[PDB]
Amino acid sequence: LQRMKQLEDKVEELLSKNYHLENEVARLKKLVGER
Repeated sequence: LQRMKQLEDKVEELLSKNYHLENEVARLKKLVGER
């Protein structure tokens, strides 16, 4: 099915960025507390 080896690289690439995106929102929201 979906994500067998090919779509794995695509779907994984999501977390690699999306999971990293929440990290920015944190550093961002804190940057609005001391810039």
